Amino acid sequence: GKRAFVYG
Amino acid sequence: NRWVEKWLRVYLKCYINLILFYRNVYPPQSFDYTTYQSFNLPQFVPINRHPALIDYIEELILDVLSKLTHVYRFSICIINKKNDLCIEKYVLDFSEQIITETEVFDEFRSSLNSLIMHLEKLPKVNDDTITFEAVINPPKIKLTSLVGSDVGPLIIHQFSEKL
Amino acid sequence: NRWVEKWLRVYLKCYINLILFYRNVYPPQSFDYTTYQSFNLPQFVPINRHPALIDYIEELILDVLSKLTHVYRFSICIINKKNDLCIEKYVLDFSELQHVDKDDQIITETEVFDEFRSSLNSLIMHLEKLPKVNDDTITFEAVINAIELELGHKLDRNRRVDSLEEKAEIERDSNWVKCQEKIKLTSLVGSDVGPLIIHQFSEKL
Amino acid sequence: MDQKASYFINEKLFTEVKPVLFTDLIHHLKIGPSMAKKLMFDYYKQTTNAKYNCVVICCYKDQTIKIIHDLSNIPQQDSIIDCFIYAFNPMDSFIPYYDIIDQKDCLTIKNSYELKVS
Repeated sequence: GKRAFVYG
Repeated sequence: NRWVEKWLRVYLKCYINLILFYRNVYPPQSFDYTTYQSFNLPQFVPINRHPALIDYIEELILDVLSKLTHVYRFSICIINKKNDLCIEKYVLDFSEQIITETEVFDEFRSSLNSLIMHLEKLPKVNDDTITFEAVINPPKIKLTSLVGSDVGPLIIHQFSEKL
Repeated sequence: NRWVEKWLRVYLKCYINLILFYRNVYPPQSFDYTTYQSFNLPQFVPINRHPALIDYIEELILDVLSKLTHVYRFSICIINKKNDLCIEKYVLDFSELQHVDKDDQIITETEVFDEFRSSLNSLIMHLEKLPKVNDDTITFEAVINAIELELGHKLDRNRRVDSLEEKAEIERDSNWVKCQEKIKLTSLVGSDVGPLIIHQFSEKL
Repeated sequence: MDQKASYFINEKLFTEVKPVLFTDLIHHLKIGPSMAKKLMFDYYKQTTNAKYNCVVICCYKDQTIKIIHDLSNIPQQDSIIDCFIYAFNPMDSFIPYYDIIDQKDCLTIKNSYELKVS
Protein backbone atom coordinates (compact mmCIF):
# COMPACT_ATOMS: atom_id res chain seq x y z
CA GLY A 1 0.00 0.00 0.00
CA LYS A 2 0.98 3.61 0.59
CA ARG A 3 4.29 4.10 2.39
CA ALA A 4 6.18 7.24 3.46
CA PHE A 5 2.87 9.10 3.25
CA VAL A 6 1.93 9.37 6.92
CA TYR A 7 5.70 9.84 7.12
CA GLY A 8 5.35 12.22 4.18
CA ASN B 1 16.86 0.86 20.65
CA ARG B 2 19.30 -0.47 23.30
CA TRP B 3 21.58 2.59 23.70
CA VAL B 4 22.28 3.20 20.00
CA GLU B 5 19.17 5.42 19.81
CA LYS B 6 20.81 8.69 20.98
CA TRP B 7 23.79 8.55 18.66
CA LEU B 8 21.68 7.21 15.84
CA ARG B 9 19.19 10.08 16.14
CA VAL B 10 21.92 12.72 16.27
CA TYR B 11 23.63 10.90 13.35
CA LEU B 12 20.51 11.10 11.16
CA LYS B 13 19.80 14.71 12.16
CA CYS B 14 23.36 15.74 11.30
CA TYR B 15 23.18 13.62 8.13
CA ILE B 16 20.02 15.50 7.10
CA ASN B 17 21.70 18.86 7.92
CA LEU B 18 24.79 17.97 5.86
CA ILE B 19 22.56 16.90 2.93
CA LEU B 20 20.65 20.20 3.31
CA PHE B 21 23.86 22.22 3.07
CA TYR B 22 26.02 20.39 0.55
CA ARG B 23 23.19 19.69 -1.91
CA ASN B 24 21.66 23.16 -1.21
CA VAL B 25 17.96 22.45 -0.75
CA TYR B 26 18.07 25.83 0.99
CA PRO B 27 20.54 28.63 0.09
CA PRO B 28 24.11 27.59 0.95
CA GLN B 29 25.02 30.78 2.82
CA SER B 30 21.73 30.52 4.76
CA PHE B 31 23.42 28.27 7.33
CA ASP B 32 25.87 28.37 10.21
CA TYR B 33 28.77 26.02 9.48
CA THR B 34 30.92 27.64 12.17
CA THR B 35 29.91 27.02 15.76
CA TYR B 36 28.56 23.44 15.75
CA GLN B 37 30.50 20.19 15.74
CA SER B 38 28.58 16.94 15.46
CA PHE B 39 31.21 14.51 16.73
CA ASN B 40 34.93 15.03 17.34
CA LEU B 41 35.58 15.91 13.67
CA PRO B 42 37.57 18.66 11.95
CA GLN B 43 35.08 19.55 9.22
CA PHE B 44 32.21 22.03 9.28
CA VAL B 45 28.82 20.82 10.48
CA PRO B 46 26.27 23.18 8.75
CA ILE B 47 22.91 22.85 10.52
CA ASN B 48 20.08 25.15 9.42
CA ARG B 49 19.75 27.71 12.19
CA HIS B 50 15.95 27.82 11.70
CA PRO B 51 14.28 26.86 15.01
CA ALA B 52 11.03 25.72 13.39
CA LEU B 53 12.92 23.64 10.83
CA ILE B 54 15.35 22.15 13.33
CA ASP B 55 12.24 21.23 15.37
CA TYR B 56 10.71 19.84 12.16
CA ILE B 57 13.66 17.55 11.47
CA GLU B 58 13.83 16.90 15.25
CA GLU B 59 10.33 15.42 15.12
CA LEU B 60 11.21 13.70 11.79
CA ILE B 61 14.21 11.73 13.09
CA LEU B 62 12.51 11.24 16.50
CA ASP B 63 9.48 9.61 14.88
CA VAL B 64 11.45 7.46 12.43
CA LEU B 65 13.51 6.18 15.36
CA SER B 66 10.25 5.76 17.24
CA LYS B 67 9.20 3.39 14.46
CA LEU B 68 12.79 1.97 14.32
CA THR B 69 11.73 -1.44 15.68
CA HIS B 70 9.92 -2.40 12.45
CA VAL B 71 11.32 0.27 10.12
CA TYR B 72 11.80 -0.45 6.42
CA ARG B 73 14.52 0.59 3.95
CA PHE B 74 15.33 4.26 4.59
CA SER B 75 16.14 6.89 1.97
CA ILE B 76 16.01 10.61 1.14
CA CYS B 77 15.08 11.84 -2.35
CA ILE B 78 15.70 15.41 -3.48
CA ILE B 79 12.93 16.37 -5.91
CA ASN B 80 11.95 19.35 -8.01
CA LYS B 81 11.12 17.57 -11.29
CA LYS B 82 10.44 14.00 -12.44
CA ASN B 83 13.19 11.68 -11.18
CA ASP B 84 11.13 8.99 -9.34
CA LEU B 85 14.10 7.14 -7.82
CA CYS B 86 15.82 7.39 -4.43
CA ILE B 87 18.85 9.67 -4.12
CA GLU B 88 20.46 8.88 -0.76
CA LYS B 89 19.37 5.55 0.75
CA TYR B 90 20.99 5.29 4.17
CA VAL B 91 19.22 1.98 4.75
CA LEU B 92 18.48 1.43 8.44
CA ASP B 93 18.55 -2.36 8.71
CA PHE B 94 17.44 -3.42 12.19
CA SER B 95 19.74 -5.94 13.81
CA GLU B 96 18.48 -8.34 16.56
CA GLN B 97 23.87 -8.57 23.95
CA ILE B 98 26.94 -6.63 22.83
CA ILE B 99 28.10 -3.65 24.91
CA THR B 100 29.17 -1.16 22.23
CA GLU B 101 28.83 2.54 23.07
CA THR B 102 32.28 4.06 22.59
CA GLU B 103 32.95 1.99 19.46
CA VAL B 104 29.62 2.88 17.83
CA PHE B 105 30.19 6.54 18.76
CA ASP B 106 33.49 6.30 16.89
CA GLU B 107 31.69 4.44 14.08
CA PHE B 108 29.33 7.33 13.38
CA ARG B 109 32.35 9.48 12.54
CA SER B 110 33.37 7.21 9.65
CA SER B 111 29.77 6.99 8.47
CA LEU B 112 29.69 10.79 8.45
CA ASN B 113 33.17 10.94 6.95
CA SER B 114 31.95 8.72 4.13
CA LEU B 115 29.04 11.17 3.91
CA ILE B 116 31.35 14.19 3.52
CA MET B 117 33.54 12.18 1.11
CA HIS B 118 30.35 11.84 -0.92
CA LEU B 119 29.52 15.53 -0.28
CA GLU B 120 32.65 17.57 -1.09
CA LYS B 121 33.34 15.13 -3.95
CA LEU B 122 30.03 15.83 -5.69
CA PRO B 123 29.28 17.91 -8.82
CA LYS B 124 26.86 20.82 -9.20
CA VAL B 125 23.76 20.54 -11.39
CA ASN B 126 21.65 23.59 -10.37
CA ASP B 127 21.58 26.08 -7.49
CA ASP B 128 18.65 25.98 -5.00
CA THR B 129 16.10 24.52 -7.48
CA ILE B 130 15.54 21.30 -5.53
CA THR B 131 13.68 20.12 -2.43
CA PHE B 132 14.32 17.07 -0.26
CA GLU B 133 11.74 14.55 0.95
CA ALA B 134 12.38 11.70 3.37
CA VAL B 135 11.02 8.45 1.95
CA ILE B 136 11.06 4.84 3.20
CA ASN B 137 10.72 1.87 0.85
CA PRO B 138 19.19 15.23 -13.53
CA PRO B 139 19.63 13.37 -16.85
CA LYS B 140 20.94 9.99 -15.67
CA ILE B 141 21.43 8.23 -12.32
CA LYS B 142 24.74 6.95 -10.96
CA LEU B 143 25.47 4.28 -8.36
CA THR B 144 27.69 4.89 -5.33
CA SER B 145 27.96 2.97 -2.06
CA LEU B 146 29.58 4.16 1.15
CA VAL B 147 30.99 2.50 4.30
CA GLY B 148 29.18 -0.05 6.47
CA SER B 149 28.47 -0.31 10.20
CA ASP B 150 29.90 -3.72 11.12
CA VAL B 151 31.33 -2.41 14.41
CA GLY B 152 27.84 -1.14 15.21
CA PRO B 153 25.21 -3.76 16.02
CA LEU B 154 22.87 -2.41 13.34
CA ILE B 155 24.53 -2.43 9.92
CA ILE B 156 23.96 0.62 7.69
CA HIS B 157 24.77 0.02 4.03
CA GLN B 158 24.78 3.79 3.30
CA PHE B 159 24.09 3.71 -0.44
CA SER B 160 23.91 7.07 -2.26
CA GLU B 161 22.53 6.82 -5.82
CA LYS B 162 23.16 10.34 -7.08
CA LEU B 163 20.92 11.83 -9.83
CA ASN C 1 65.01 10.64 21.08
CA ARG C 2 65.13 13.84 19.02
CA TRP C 3 67.14 12.97 15.89
CA VAL C 4 65.31 9.68 15.28
CA GLU C 5 61.85 11.13 14.63
CA LYS C 6 63.50 13.69 12.36
CA TRP C 7 64.67 10.68 10.33
CA LEU C 8 61.18 9.19 10.55
CA ARG C 9 59.73 12.52 9.36
CA VAL C 10 62.06 12.66 6.36
CA TYR C 11 61.48 8.97 5.53
CA LEU C 12 57.70 9.42 5.66
CA LYS C 13 57.99 12.64 3.60
CA CYS C 14 59.89 10.71 0.94
CA TYR C 15 57.52 7.72 1.14
CA ILE C 16 54.26 9.71 1.06
CA ASN C 17 55.22 12.28 -1.57
CA LEU C 18 56.85 9.62 -3.75
CA ILE C 19 53.61 7.58 -3.69
CA LEU C 20 51.87 10.86 -4.61
CA PHE C 21 54.30 11.32 -7.51
CA TYR C 22 54.11 7.82 -8.98
CA ARG C 23 50.31 7.61 -8.78
CA ASN C 24 50.01 10.92 -10.72
CA VAL C 25 47.54 12.31 -8.20
CA TYR C 26 49.23 15.69 -8.79
CA PRO C 27 50.65 16.80 -12.18
CA PRO C 28 54.26 15.70 -12.75
CA GLN C 29 55.36 19.11 -14.02
CA SER C 30 54.82 20.54 -10.53
CA PHE C 31 57.19 17.90 -9.14
CA ASP C 32 60.94 18.36 -9.25
CA TYR C 33 63.62 16.08 -7.83
CA THR C 34 65.14 17.62 -4.71
CA THR C 35 66.88 17.09 -1.39
CA TYR C 36 65.53 20.00 0.68
CA GLN C 37 61.99 20.25 1.93
CA SER C 38 62.73 21.73 5.39
CA PHE C 39 65.38 18.98 6.05
CA ASN C 40 67.92 16.71 4.35
CA LEU C 41 66.45 14.01 2.11
CA PRO C 42 68.28 10.69 1.53
CA GLN C 43 67.44 10.49 -2.18
CA PHE C 44 66.35 12.96 -4.83
CA VAL C 45 62.59 12.60 -4.32
CA PRO C 46 60.19 14.29 -6.80
CA ILE C 47 58.41 16.90 -4.68
CA ASN C 48 55.87 19.47 -5.80
CA ARG C 49 56.25 22.64 -3.80
CA HIS C 50 52.57 23.84 -3.47
CA PRO C 51 52.78 25.13 0.12
CA ALA C 52 49.22 24.15 1.08
CA LEU C 53 49.98 20.59 -0.02
CA ILE C 54 53.40 20.33 1.63
CA ASP C 55 51.80 21.90 4.73
CA TYR C 56 49.26 19.05 4.59
CA ILE C 57 51.99 16.42 4.19
CA GLU C 58 54.18 17.61 7.08
CA GLU C 59 50.94 18.08 9.04
CA LEU C 60 49.99 14.41 8.52
CA ILE C 61 53.52 13.24 9.37
CA LEU C 62 53.61 15.34 12.55
CA ASP C 63 50.22 13.81 13.36
CA VAL C 64 51.47 10.23 12.95
CA LEU C 65 54.74 10.87 14.81
CA SER C 66 52.80 12.46 17.69
CA LYS C 67 51.60 9.09 18.99
CA LEU C 68 54.70 7.04 18.10
CA THR C 69 53.95 3.93 20.18
CA HIS C 70 50.32 3.13 19.35
CA VAL C 71 51.27 2.88 15.67
CA TYR C 72 52.79 -0.42 14.66
CA ARG C 73 51.98 0.18 10.99
CA PHE C 74 51.60 3.46 9.18
CA SER C 75 50.18 3.03 5.70
CA ILE C 76 49.03 4.93 2.62
CA CYS C 77 45.63 4.17 1.12
CA ILE C 78 44.79 4.81 -2.53
CA ILE C 79 41.19 5.66 -3.44
CA ASN C 80 39.76 6.45 -6.86
CA LYS C 81 37.29 9.24 -7.46
CA LYS C 82 35.14 6.54 -9.10
CA ASN C 83 34.88 4.29 -6.04
CA ASP C 84 35.95 4.35 -2.40
CA LEU C 85 37.53 0.89 -2.92
CA CYS C 86 41.24 0.63 -2.13
CA ILE C 87 43.44 0.64 -5.24
CA GLU C 88 46.73 0.19 -3.38
CA LYS C 89 47.69 0.00 0.29
CA TYR C 90 51.38 0.77 0.73
CA VAL C 91 52.63 -0.75 3.98
CA LEU C 92 55.07 0.91 6.37
CA ASP C 93 56.10 -0.02 9.91
CA PHE C 94 56.99 1.63 13.22
CA SER C 95 57.98 -1.67 14.81
CA GLU C 96 60.72 -2.01 17.48
CA LEU C 97 61.39 1.75 17.39
CA GLN C 98 64.31 3.45 19.08
CA HIS C 99 62.01 6.27 20.28
CA VAL C 100 59.79 4.02 22.43
CA ASP C 101 62.96 2.68 24.05
CA LYS C 102 64.53 6.21 23.99
CA ASP C 103 67.92 4.56 23.54
CA ASP C 104 70.70 7.06 22.84
CA GLN C 105 72.75 4.52 20.88
CA ILE C 106 73.31 4.24 17.99
CA ILE C 107 73.21 7.21 15.59
CA THR C 108 74.77 5.54 12.44
CA GLU C 109 73.71 8.45 10.21
CA THR C 110 75.27 7.16 6.99
CA GLU C 111 74.09 3.60 7.69
CA VAL C 112 70.49 4.57 8.46
CA PHE C 113 70.47 6.87 5.42
CA ASP C 114 71.88 3.92 3.41
CA GLU C 115 69.03 1.61 4.41
CA PHE C 116 66.56 4.46 3.84
CA ARG C 117 67.97 5.00 0.34
CA SER C 118 67.55 1.27 -0.29
CA SER C 119 63.89 1.26 0.81
CA LEU C 120 63.19 4.41 -1.26
CA ASN C 121 64.79 2.88 -4.35
CA SER C 122 62.72 -0.29 -3.84
CA LEU C 123 59.64 1.95 -3.66
CA ILE C 124 60.77 3.52 -6.97
CA MET C 125 61.22 0.06 -8.53
CA HIS C 126 57.87 -1.41 -7.61
CA LEU C 127 56.22 1.90 -8.46
CA GLU C 128 57.40 1.89 -12.05
CA LYS C 129 56.88 -1.84 -12.54
CA LEU C 130 53.13 -1.53 -12.34
CA PRO C 131 51.83 0.07 -15.58
CA LYS C 132 50.27 3.45 -16.39
CA VAL C 133 46.69 3.13 -17.59
CA ASN C 134 44.05 5.62 -16.36
CA ASP C 135 46.86 7.83 -15.11
CA ASP C 136 44.52 10.58 -13.93
CA THR C 137 41.46 10.18 -11.64
CA ILE C 138 43.30 8.89 -8.55
CA THR C 139 43.30 10.37 -5.02
CA PHE C 140 45.03 10.03 -1.65
CA GLU C 141 44.05 9.20 1.92
CA ALA C 142 45.84 7.88 4.98
CA VAL C 143 45.27 4.75 7.06
CA ILE C 144 47.01 3.50 10.22
CA ASN C 145 46.77 -0.08 11.42
CA ALA C 146 47.78 0.52 15.03
CA ILE C 147 47.97 -1.89 17.96
CA GLU C 148 46.39 0.03 20.88
CA LEU C 149 44.87 3.48 20.37
CA GLU C 150 41.91 5.64 21.02
CA LEU C 151 42.51 9.37 21.42
CA GLY C 152 39.46 11.00 19.76
CA HIS C 153 37.50 11.38 23.02
CA LYS C 154 40.01 13.98 24.27
CA LEU C 155 37.96 16.69 22.54
CA ASP C 156 35.15 15.78 24.98
CA ARG C 157 34.76 15.69 28.81
CA ASN C 158 34.51 19.51 29.23
CA ARG C 159 38.27 20.06 29.10
CA ARG C 160 39.70 23.58 29.42
CA VAL C 161 42.68 24.12 27.13
CA ASP C 162 45.46 26.68 27.60
CA SER C 163 48.68 25.81 25.69
CA LEU C 164 49.45 25.69 21.96
CA GLU C 165 51.22 22.31 22.25
CA GLU C 166 48.06 20.69 23.49
CA LYS C 167 46.08 22.77 20.95
CA ALA C 168 48.14 20.82 18.41
CA GLU C 169 47.49 17.60 20.38
CA ILE C 170 43.71 18.14 20.29
CA GLU C 171 44.10 18.72 16.54
CA ARG C 172 45.94 15.35 16.41
CA ASP C 173 43.13 13.46 18.10
CA SER C 174 40.51 15.45 16.16
CA ASN C 175 41.92 14.65 12.73
CA TRP C 176 41.84 10.84 13.16
CA VAL C 177 38.72 8.66 12.80
CA LYS C 178 38.40 4.89 13.17
CA CYS C 179 36.99 3.27 10.03
CA GLN C 180 34.86 0.10 9.81
CA GLU C 181 37.77 -2.29 10.41
CA LYS C 182 43.22 -8.73 0.22
CA ILE C 183 42.95 -9.29 -3.54
CA LYS C 184 46.65 -8.98 -4.40
CA LEU C 185 49.76 -8.19 -2.37
CA THR C 186 53.27 -7.51 -3.67
CA SER C 187 56.63 -7.60 -1.92
CA LEU C 188 58.79 -4.58 -1.14
CA VAL C 189 62.31 -4.54 0.28
CA GLY C 190 62.29 -2.80 3.65
CA SER C 191 65.02 -1.06 5.58
CA ASP C 192 66.73 -3.42 8.03
CA VAL C 193 68.79 -0.99 10.09
CA GLY C 194 69.00 -1.90 13.78
CA PRO C 195 66.92 0.58 15.81
CA LEU C 196 64.59 1.54 12.93
CA ILE C 197 62.91 -1.66 11.77
CA ILE C 198 60.71 -0.53 8.87
CA HIS C 199 59.28 -3.68 7.28
CA GLN C 200 57.51 -2.10 4.32
CA PHE C 201 55.30 -3.95 1.79
CA SER C 202 52.64 -3.11 -0.80
CA GLU C 203 49.08 -4.23 -1.46
CA LYS C 204 47.25 -4.24 -4.80
CA LEU C 205 43.43 -3.79 -4.82
CA MET D 1 85.95 -17.17 -13.70
CA ASP D 2 85.65 -14.20 -11.34
CA GLN D 3 82.24 -14.83 -9.83
CA LYS D 4 83.63 -13.55 -6.51
CA ALA D 5 82.64 -10.08 -7.73
CA SER D 6 79.28 -11.13 -9.18
CA TYR D 7 77.49 -12.22 -5.99
CA PHE D 8 78.61 -9.00 -4.25
CA ILE D 9 76.98 -7.08 -7.10
CA ASN D 10 73.99 -9.41 -6.62
CA GLU D 11 73.28 -8.34 -3.00
CA LYS D 12 73.61 -4.62 -3.80
CA LEU D 13 71.37 -5.08 -6.83
CA PHE D 14 68.86 -7.35 -5.12
CA THR D 15 68.87 -7.79 -1.31
CA GLU D 16 68.94 -4.03 -1.14
CA VAL D 17 68.58 -2.11 -4.38
CA LYS D 18 71.04 0.81 -4.29
CA PRO D 19 72.76 0.93 -7.70
CA VAL D 20 76.45 0.48 -8.25
CA LEU D 21 77.81 3.35 -10.27
CA PHE D 22 81.50 2.53 -10.42
CA THR D 23 82.95 2.72 -6.98
CA ASP D 24 81.63 -0.44 -5.32
CA LEU D 25 83.54 -2.52 -7.90
CA ILE D 26 86.84 -0.69 -7.31
CA HIS D 27 86.26 -0.90 -3.53
CA HIS D 28 85.58 -4.64 -3.69
CA LEU D 29 88.20 -5.82 -6.17
CA LYS D 30 90.68 -2.99 -6.99
CA ILE D 31 90.67 -4.33 -10.57
CA GLY D 32 91.51 -2.16 -13.56
CA PRO D 33 88.94 0.06 -15.27
CA SER D 34 89.42 -2.02 -18.41
CA MET D 35 88.99 -5.08 -16.20
CA ALA D 36 85.96 -3.41 -14.57
CA LYS D 37 84.56 -2.91 -18.08
CA LYS D 38 85.17 -6.62 -18.69
CA LEU D 39 83.47 -7.48 -15.38
CA MET D 40 80.40 -5.34 -16.11
CA PHE D 41 80.26 -6.84 -19.61
CA ASP D 42 80.40 -10.30 -17.97
CA TYR D 43 77.53 -9.32 -15.68
CA TYR D 44 75.65 -8.09 -18.75
CA LYS D 45 76.65 -11.27 -20.63
CA GLN D 46 75.50 -13.47 -17.73
CA THR D 47 72.37 -11.41 -17.07
CA THR D 48 69.35 -13.49 -16.05
CA ASN D 49 66.14 -11.41 -15.84
CA ALA D 50 67.54 -7.95 -15.26
CA LYS D 51 64.72 -5.73 -14.03
CA TYR D 52 66.05 -2.98 -16.33
CA ASN D 53 69.17 -2.54 -18.42
CA CYS D 54 72.11 -0.25 -17.83
CA VAL D 55 73.23 2.44 -20.25
CA VAL D 56 76.90 2.79 -21.10
CA ILE D 57 79.38 5.56 -21.53
CA CYS D 58 81.18 5.36 -24.88
CA CYS D 59 84.95 5.00 -25.19
CA TYR D 60 84.89 6.46 -28.72
CA LYS D 61 85.07 10.14 -28.01
CA ASP D 62 85.42 12.54 -31.05
CA GLN D 63 85.65 15.47 -28.56
CA THR D 64 82.36 14.19 -27.00
CA ILE D 65 81.64 12.12 -23.88
CA LYS D 66 77.91 11.37 -23.65
CA ILE D 67 75.86 8.95 -21.56
CA ILE D 68 73.72 7.14 -24.11
CA HIS D 69 69.99 7.77 -23.84
CA ASP D 70 69.23 7.34 -27.54
CA LEU D 71 70.13 3.68 -27.08
CA SER D 72 69.20 2.57 -30.60
CA ASN D 73 70.76 5.67 -32.15
CA ILE D 74 74.50 6.35 -32.41
CA PRO D 75 74.74 9.93 -31.10
CA GLN D 76 77.68 11.45 -33.08
CA GLN D 77 79.88 8.40 -32.34
CA ASP D 78 79.34 6.48 -35.58
CA SER D 79 82.77 4.87 -36.12
CA ILE D 80 82.70 3.51 -32.61
CA ILE D 81 85.78 2.02 -30.95
CA ASP D 82 84.25 0.76 -27.69
CA CYS D 83 82.01 1.44 -24.67
CA PHE D 84 82.64 1.31 -20.93
CA ILE D 85 79.66 -0.30 -19.22
CA TYR D 86 78.62 1.05 -15.80
CA ALA D 87 75.62 2.57 -13.94
CA PHE D 88 73.37 -0.47 -13.73
CA ASN D 89 70.10 0.96 -12.43
CA PRO D 90 66.92 -0.50 -10.95
CA MET D 91 65.18 2.87 -10.99
CA ASP D 92 63.66 5.08 -13.67
CA SER D 93 66.65 7.42 -13.36
CA PHE D 94 70.34 6.80 -12.95
CA ILE D 95 71.00 8.82 -9.77
CA PRO D 96 73.15 7.26 -7.06
CA TYR D 97 73.94 8.89 -3.79
CA TYR D 98 77.58 9.89 -3.43
CA ASP D 99 79.76 9.02 -0.48
CA ILE D 100 83.35 8.98 0.69
CA ILE D 101 84.98 5.65 -0.15
CA ASP D 102 88.28 4.04 0.81
CA GLN D 103 90.77 5.33 -1.72
CA LYS D 104 94.32 4.74 -0.39
CA ASP D 105 93.97 1.19 -1.61
CA CYS D 106 91.74 2.22 -4.52
CA LEU D 107 93.41 5.29 -6.10
CA THR D 108 94.46 4.39 -9.65
CA ILE D 109 96.41 7.64 -10.17
CA LYS D 110 97.84 9.33 -7.11
CA ASN D 111 98.47 12.98 -6.28
CA SER D 112 101.30 14.98 -7.85
CA TYR D 113 101.81 16.41 -4.37
CA GLU D 114 100.92 13.65 -1.93
CA LEU D 115 99.04 15.00 1.09
CA LYS D 116 100.93 15.44 4.35
CA VAL D 117 99.50 15.13 7.85
CA SER D 118 102.27 17.54 9.03
